[PDB]
Amino acid sequence: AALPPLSGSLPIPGLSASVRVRRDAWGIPHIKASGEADAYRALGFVHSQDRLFQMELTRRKALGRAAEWLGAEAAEADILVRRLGMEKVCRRDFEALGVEAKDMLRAYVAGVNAFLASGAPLPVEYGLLGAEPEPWEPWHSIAVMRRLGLLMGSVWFKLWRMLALPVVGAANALKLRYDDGGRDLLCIPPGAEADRLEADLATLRPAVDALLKAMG
Amino acid sequence: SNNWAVAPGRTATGRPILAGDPHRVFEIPGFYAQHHLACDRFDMIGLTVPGVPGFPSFAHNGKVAYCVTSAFMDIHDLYLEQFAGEGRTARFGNDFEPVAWSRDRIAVRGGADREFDIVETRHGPVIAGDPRDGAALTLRSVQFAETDLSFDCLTRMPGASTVAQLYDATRGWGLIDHNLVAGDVAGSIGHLVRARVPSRPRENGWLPVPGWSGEHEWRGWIPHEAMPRVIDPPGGIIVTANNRVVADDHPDYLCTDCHPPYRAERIMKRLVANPAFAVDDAAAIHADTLSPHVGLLRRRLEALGARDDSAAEGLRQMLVAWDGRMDAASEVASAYNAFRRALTRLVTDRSGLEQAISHPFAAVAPGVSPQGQVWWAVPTLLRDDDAGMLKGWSWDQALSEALSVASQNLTGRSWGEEHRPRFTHPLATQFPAWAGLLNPASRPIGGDGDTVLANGLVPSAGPQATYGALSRYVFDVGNWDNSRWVVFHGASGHPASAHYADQNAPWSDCAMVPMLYSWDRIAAEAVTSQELVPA
Ligand SMILES: N[C@@H](CCC(O)O)C(=O)O
Repeated sequence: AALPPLSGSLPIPGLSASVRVRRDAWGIPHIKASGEADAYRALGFVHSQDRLFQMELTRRKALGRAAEWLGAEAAEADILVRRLGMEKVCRRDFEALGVEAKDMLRAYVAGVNAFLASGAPLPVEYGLLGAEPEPWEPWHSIAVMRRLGLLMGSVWFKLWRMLALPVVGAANALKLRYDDGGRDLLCIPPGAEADRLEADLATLRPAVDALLKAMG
Repeated sequence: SNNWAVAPGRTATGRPILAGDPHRVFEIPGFYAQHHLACDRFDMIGLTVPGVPGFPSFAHNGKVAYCVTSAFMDIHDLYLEQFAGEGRTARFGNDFEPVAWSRDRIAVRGGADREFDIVETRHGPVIAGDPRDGAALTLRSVQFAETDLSFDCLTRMPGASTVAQLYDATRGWGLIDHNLVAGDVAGSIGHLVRARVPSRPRENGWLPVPGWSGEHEWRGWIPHEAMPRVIDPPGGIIVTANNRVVADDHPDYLCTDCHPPYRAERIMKRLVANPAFAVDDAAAIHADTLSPHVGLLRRRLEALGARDDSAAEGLRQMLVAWDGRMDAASEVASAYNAFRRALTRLVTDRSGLEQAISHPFAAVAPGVSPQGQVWWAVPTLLRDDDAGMLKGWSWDQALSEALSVASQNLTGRSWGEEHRPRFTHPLATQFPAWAGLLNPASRPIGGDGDTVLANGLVPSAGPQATYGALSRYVFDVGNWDNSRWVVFHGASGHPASAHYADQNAPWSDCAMVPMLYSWDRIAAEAVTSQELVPA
């Protein structure tokens, strides 16, 4: 009674022909459509049947609205994505896409919004939060994708070395990086090995000096 | 994340085999979902990101299979800016130019709205420090700086018929930097660095750099055709596992920081030893638990010699004798992990690095963990016997103190029970009476962040696994219904569904279930079927 119907037939405005969705013994959906627009409409509907709370919570985290559901623990992360300009760069990107990718995104969110209009019971998390789902625009998927990979990798190592400078000094701070086993195995060419370059304190000296002043 | 591709001359099938497993935090529901989507233009099966159309990174289309690991390309620079004008101007060359300032607000459940300033220079937005003080850090990232056309790739990749066509279809992908490993029914395998990386100096990789001097500006983009790639290498094996992609003497600066090469070396070792690699052999590689540090640990603890405190000496002896495997059934693996957490905490405290995050420039959500970063540098410092950060202690004194502290932290649990993840749904702390329903069930699992079975942890928090394979897969290229996959909880995001946590059983055993491609088999095996119809 608190799960959406996964059998029978459901309407999607905008579909050209029927789409058949079969779930296997693990619940995994196999979706068979005729045309490509119908395939992406079906995928938006099928993602929402199994993962609507995940979809909306990940879009709120991208758009700086997750503290509305999660409270103060999420406030600083919301302020950071507002400062990075998530909505501006995802609308920018959407406007510059080719017709085929705009039509993919439009069809996909038509599928999401048809699910929100389908009369399904809401997921348990909307009951707990006293929430109702908000509708989707095509550029929202670009914000969800951008959030999945938000700021991973190099920026944290740089920030960490900078924070270490006034504590342990330049020479020590510039050894703060993940180990290489003594010598990396490289990916390209396959099987090749090489010793990584260590920091050149002489070429970094103006950056180090400016940061120590700025930090002090 | 790990992946690998084995060419036809080295497989049992005489066709390519690709396999791997992406590693991310165990946020619930899982970031990646299994789907199969077919229409008149393509018929694709793989992993999707709920909220996004198509198959960005893990799929096959019946001709080309592809998968990714994060490449650790340097796609984010921090600039230290000089401000004047009460924060309203910023230096570029010898001119102070206007900065953009605006106001925004967020709502917070249970609290007051928060209003804040958004300040932007020619580099990017201010993310740390107060421009009114005269200095702050701005971020220039490929993820935000210039128009990104990665979504045009999602409509082009489904049509590819060969490894080379798939790499041409990925032109313009810049949202995330990936090692895109592919294989095709023509028998080719390949690795492309699928990323957009700006051309700028290697110094920018080490630290935030001066925004005013002109010496650290991006000078355009590294062209698509200049990015590292290999197709059909002569040894018949490609492996990527977040390890350094090319040597640092490569002419473009691409990377300062990346994972250690432990996982790539262990996968490469197992594959070089098996020139008749079978689809069934991928699971044993996924499950590998040998720690790269056992030799260093044994050598340093033997040289340290017997301890005065009896409980510390017991721990020393068990670690010197340990076989180095992070197996779920091993009690001594838990004692290794407690010892290494205690050593990392002592080094982070003695160095003063624990307090490095008290500075205002540290305030970039979610923040850096000093112990979490020092954890990965300790092996290098211990191997080199570099005691420069220990304020007068030798590594021997640190190791001895770590044996004492760790001896009081031994629960005696097998590593699988000690490391078992506590999957936490996002609302469980707000609705604690509901945590038993909302949190998917978990089973004991081994591994750590150094092993191919890369179930890592947060060292300042404890031993529980916090990240690891969100999915594992193997593609049998050209015998597609023998391909396999699994995810760490299940297809459903609904806590009450039979499919919320059912795949945790195979995933915890490093087993997979069939990735069914043939429609007649799918039809014959379907449990529910639904028609979505025109309205
Ligand atoms: N999750 C990764 C694969 C890389 C792994 O996380 O390092 C990716 O999809 O980026």
